[PDB]
Amino acid sequence: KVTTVVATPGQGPDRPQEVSYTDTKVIGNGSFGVVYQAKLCDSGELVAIKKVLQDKRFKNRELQIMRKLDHCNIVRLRYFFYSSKKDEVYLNLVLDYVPETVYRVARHYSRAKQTLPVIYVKLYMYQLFRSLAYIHSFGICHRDIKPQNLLLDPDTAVLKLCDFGSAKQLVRGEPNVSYICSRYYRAPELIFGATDYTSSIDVWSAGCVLAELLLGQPIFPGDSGVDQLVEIIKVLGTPTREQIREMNPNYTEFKFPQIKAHPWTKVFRPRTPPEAIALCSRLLEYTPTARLTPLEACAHSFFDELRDPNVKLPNGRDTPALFNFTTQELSSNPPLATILIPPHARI
Amino acid sequence: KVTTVVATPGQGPDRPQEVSYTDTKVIGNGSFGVVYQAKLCDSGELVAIKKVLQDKRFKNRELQIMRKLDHCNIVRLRYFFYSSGEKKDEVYLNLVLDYVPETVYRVARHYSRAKQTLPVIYVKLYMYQLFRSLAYIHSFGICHRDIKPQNLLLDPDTAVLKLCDFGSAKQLVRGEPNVSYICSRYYRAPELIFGATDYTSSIDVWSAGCVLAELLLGQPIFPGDSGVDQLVEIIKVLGTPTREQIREMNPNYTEFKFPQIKAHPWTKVFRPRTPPEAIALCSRLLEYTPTARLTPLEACAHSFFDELRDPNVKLPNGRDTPALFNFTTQELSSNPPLATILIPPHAR
Amino acid sequence: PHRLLQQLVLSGNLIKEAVRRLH
Amino acid sequence: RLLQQLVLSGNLIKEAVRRLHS
Ligand SMILES: O=c1[nH]cc(Br)c2sc(-c3ccncc3)cc12
Ligand SMILES: O=c1[nH]cc(Br)c2sc(-c3ccncc3)cc12
Repeated sequence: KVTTVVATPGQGPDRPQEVSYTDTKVIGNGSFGVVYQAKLCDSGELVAIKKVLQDKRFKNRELQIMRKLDHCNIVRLRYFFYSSKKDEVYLNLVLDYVPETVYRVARHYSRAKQTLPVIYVKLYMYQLFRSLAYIHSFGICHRDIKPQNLLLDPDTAVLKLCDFGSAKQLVRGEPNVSYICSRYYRAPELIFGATDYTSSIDVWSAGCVLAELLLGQPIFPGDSGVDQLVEIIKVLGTPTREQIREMNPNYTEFKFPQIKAHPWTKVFRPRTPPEAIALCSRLLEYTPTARLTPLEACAHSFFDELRDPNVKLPNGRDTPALFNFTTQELSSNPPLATILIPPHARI
Repeated sequence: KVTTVVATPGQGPDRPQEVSYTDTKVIGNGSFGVVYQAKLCDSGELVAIKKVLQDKRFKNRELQIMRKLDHCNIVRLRYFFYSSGEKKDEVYLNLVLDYVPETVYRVARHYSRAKQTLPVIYVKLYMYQLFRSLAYIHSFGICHRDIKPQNLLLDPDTAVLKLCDFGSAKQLVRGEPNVSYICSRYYRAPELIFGATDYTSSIDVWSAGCVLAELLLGQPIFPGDSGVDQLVEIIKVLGTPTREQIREMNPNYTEFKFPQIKAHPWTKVFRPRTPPEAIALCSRLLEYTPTARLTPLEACAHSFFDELRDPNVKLPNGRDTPALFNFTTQELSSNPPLATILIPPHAR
Repeated sequence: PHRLLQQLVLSGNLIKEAVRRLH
Repeated sequence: RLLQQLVLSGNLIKEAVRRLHS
């Protein structure tokens, strides 16, 4: 069937127009709603359509958030439209289709008993940090960073952050739910019940993604909420009283047995690039303010190879765009631009 | 007992001048000559007088290099003067340097004898200052050619480091051959062992890397019993080089076939409690490919040194850190964008 | 550990209990 | 003397590996 709807450009306009699409197939289904894949008639371009049930007397956070964003490492909202039980309204987010995920790529290497090539680890993580620098600059926190939410174009190695259904614009003083983020990637302050956390929970989750890419498996595979901390404590040891206060000021534990951190160099396999372990240690900190900012993470020595004029993908292809920074993306530390953008990148 | 000489100031006028000193005591001997300690009558300040046999009509390289240099991390030349033995044409050159009581070598050995690893804060501080002094000399095309712990002077109170012994130093000119048998064996870059004469100042960065590793291990990383054995020790860690790396080290050397050894993982070279940022830095210094090594300024900007950029940092002795961020434009010449990392907010 | 985690956070026993579960 | 000869003859690496496996 060819479906024709009236839809508003994501950016916008925003003046509604007719959009036609076909080859509709279900690719996802959960308690969030359904995701379809489809083909736009004018373009032949593939799209994913995320159908969600909407309270028609309230506004969608994910829509409002998605409308603000325009970045080469974020899934683009092309259109949105309303459907569809009688008085039931559905919101439909029309997104660019991206066929692979960092999850499925890493799992292929994992099942083959081998590690993802270092160059890809640099590429994917760097593009992830860029997307985070961008969304954080509006005060938006993603709140669900994990490999399944990192889309990959298998040929060009472009990464796009997706699934803003947990995302929120964080306002200081105004509390936020603590049971958030997938368990393996959940920052310790959340486990401790923090409601006054910051965007730096995304950096923790990005650290977990990094460590996972290095190990071939999740660094903190908790069987539950409490076990998630057990897992964290096996690597980082117990937090100090000053780290507890930094994570959640409203939490007090007067007596507990203190455990020393396990050395980072033993967490990872012997062959693991020391610079990856160095980066990881600056992301997986108990103290939220001690974690690197995404921009800081981008400027780290570990991504030096990406700033090299002669760099290439293992498939011979040139790497995707890495240096097209905007004032918005650089706003947390504008001077950094001269390190992030190498001499050979400038027009 | 006052000794008085006509000496020429190290920097500035060039107009000679009478200089008086007292309390002359021997602090060092060797084939190089002799170093004395002495006290300036004019201000009480302690000086080291390096006496070297020097043949006119010839330029002393060390002297000419030392006259160019004014830097907080380099031993300062206050005066120079010539003196004669008594055996006709027996002339000595005397370099009057600022006296500095300790060395990185003696501090490290103190910790090693007490069965302690040098505290990481001191490792950050010593190395940072070394790289800063390397960035400075390299900006004039000067290559030290003898970086090693015995050549890094230390004020134990302030933790100020000063590079000394420019007796192997040379202003490098691209195109002009330099001698290969240079540097102390343990700190000698692999391109030198491979006989290269077209090397650059990145040989000092290799040597710096050997000093880093030594501070982490409590002993030299590459302790060869000879020149050939020196490469063996390097191979035990780096493995054999690739054909491409060989060409980068010395393009006038070829070896068609040799048996491959693999690199030993960096995380196993050091003990488990070694900070991973330290290992990471090390792996970027101890590379076969000379151009692949960090520049001294890039080294200063490495995350291993972030603690030094924290407004709250203190020496274990309670004192503030020495001057770390007072970079001149000369110092930043090779790479201005790095000022963003190198000069922290609180120091502008 | 949902009601368990809640109890643990409210009672001030989280680290104590996590440490116990370590061994 | 010996290093010098191995450099010139192009036998350095070969000889170093051999010494390591002694
Ligand atoms: O936001 C989302 N929540 C759940 C699923 Br399942 C998917 S699948 C998807 C996608 C797939 C391919 N290209 C673009 C987006 C987005 C989302
Ligand atoms: O250049 C040098 N070659 C050999 C020795 Br031994 C020394 S000892 C020294 C020094 C000692 C204390 N303060 C300043 C300089 C310099 C030198």
